[PDB]
Amino acid sequence: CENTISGCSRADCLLTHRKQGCQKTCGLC
Repeated sequence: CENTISGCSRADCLLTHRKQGCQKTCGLC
């Protein structure tokens, strides 16, 4: 699994409307 978008940031893990795109940077998967 990986993020489906680029420009991911660890601050994007604080967003639940961007963690879907950046799940790898969120640590969801």
